[PDB]
Amino acid sequence: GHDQSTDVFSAEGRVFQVEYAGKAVDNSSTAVAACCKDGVVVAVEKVHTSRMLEKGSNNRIHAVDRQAGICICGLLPDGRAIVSRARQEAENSRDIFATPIRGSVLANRVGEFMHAYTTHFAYRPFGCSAIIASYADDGPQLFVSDPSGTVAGYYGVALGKAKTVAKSELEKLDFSSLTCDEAVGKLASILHEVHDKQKDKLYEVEVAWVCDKSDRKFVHVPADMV
Amino acid sequence: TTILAVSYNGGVVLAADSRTSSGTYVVNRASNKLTKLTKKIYCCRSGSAADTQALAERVSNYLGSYQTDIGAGVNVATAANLFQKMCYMNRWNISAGIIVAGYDPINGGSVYSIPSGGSCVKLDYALGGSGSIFLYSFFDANYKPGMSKSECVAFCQRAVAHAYSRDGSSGGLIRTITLDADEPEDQTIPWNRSPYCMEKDPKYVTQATQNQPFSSSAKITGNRMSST
Repeated sequence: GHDQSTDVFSAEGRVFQVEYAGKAVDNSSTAVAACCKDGVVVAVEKVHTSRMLEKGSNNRIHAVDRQAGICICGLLPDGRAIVSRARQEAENSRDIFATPIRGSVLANRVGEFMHAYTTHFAYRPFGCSAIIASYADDGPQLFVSDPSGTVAGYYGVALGKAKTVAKSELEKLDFSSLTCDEAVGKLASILHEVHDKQKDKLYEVEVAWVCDKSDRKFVHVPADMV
Repeated sequence: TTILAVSYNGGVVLAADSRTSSGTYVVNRASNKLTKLTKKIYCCRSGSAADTQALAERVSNYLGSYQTDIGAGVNVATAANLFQKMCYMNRWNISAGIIVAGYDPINGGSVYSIPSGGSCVKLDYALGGSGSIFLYSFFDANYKPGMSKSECVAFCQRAVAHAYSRDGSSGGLIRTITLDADEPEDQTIPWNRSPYCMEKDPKYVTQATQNQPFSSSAKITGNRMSST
C-alpha cells in the first residue's frame, strides 16, 4: 500500500508512483538532443504501430513559443498536456512581461508543473519527460524535466529505451565545436543505430531545431537533412 | 506636476518638480515623483498621488519577484508593459500619467509614456503632468537629441524650471535621476538655484504700466509709486 499514490513516501523516502511513471518514459521511444553554440537540435524516434499513418502523425515535438520547443518522451497525451502548460507560460511571459520566456525559466515552470502532480493523492505523475530547447536571450539551452519534476540542463541528452546506448554515442561528440548542421546528421544517425528493428518495424525520425540559421525559431528541420 | 524623461546615448534622465497640490494649496513641496521600480528603472508619476504610489509599489513588487525568478536584470519594456497593463485595467478608476524609463543592457536607455488612457508609447523623450503642456514647444524648439549625460541633465533641469515657472501646479525642487550602465545619480536643485524663473528673468523686471498717475497727457510714464 506504499505505492498506490504519489502522495506517499515509502519508508526510504522514495515516491514510488513517480518511479513507476519514470518507467513509462524509459519503455518509450528514444529521443536525443544536443545543445551547440549556434542552437539546439532535438530528434526523436517515432514508433508507429500501423503502416498506414500519415507522415506527421503523433508528432512528439511541439513548438512552445517562437524560440522554444518541447520534445516529449513517454506518453504522448501527457506530454501534450505539458506542452499546453509550457505554451501558457510562454504566452504569459509575452503578455505580462513583454519578453520571450528565457529557457531556464521555461524549464523551471515546466518542472514545477510536473512536480505539482507528484504531491497530491488526487492526481498522478506525468508519464513523460519533456525536453525543452530554447534559444532566447539566455542563449541556446537544453533542459529536461522528468516526471518527478526534476529539471536539468544538458549539453546532450538521451531518453527512452535506447537511452543508455544513445548516451554512449552522444559522448563521442564534441559539444564545444559541434554545430546545428552537423548535429542534425549525428543525432539522427544515432537514433538509426540504437533503433531495434525486429521489435519496432515502422519508424520515422522527427528532428527539430532552434538555431541561428532558423532565425532562432524552433522548427522541424526540412526532410532533406536526414 | 511636471515630469519628463529624455534619452541620451546609453541612458536616460528623469526629472520632476516636487510639488503636490490640493488645488491651490501645496500640501507637499518636496514630493519625490521619481519612483524606483528596480535598480535601473524608474517611473515618474503624475496624477493622483494615491493611485500612482499604489501602482508603482505594485509594479515594483512584481518586478522584484520577477527578477529573482528569472535570475537576471529586468528590461525597461517589461516594466513598461506591466505598468501599462495595470494602468489600462484600472483606467476608469485612476488618474495616472506615468513615464517609465530606465536602462537595461539589451536595449540601452528607454522611455515609455503611459498616459491616462493606458497607451504605452516608446519615445525618445516624454513629458507628463499638467506642466508638460508648457514644454512641448520648448522641446520642439530647443531640444536636440544626441546630448551627453551632463547636457541632458542640465536640459531637463531647464525644462522643468520653465514648466514650473508657468504651471501653478508645479513647483519646488527639481529632482533628477540618471540611469545608465553606471550607478544612478539623483540630484536635487532647490528652487533658489533653479536655472530659470520669471522672478529673475530680466525681461520681467519692468512692471506693466497699469496704475498710471492722473495726468494732463496721454503720454504714459510709469506706475504711480507714491502718493506725493
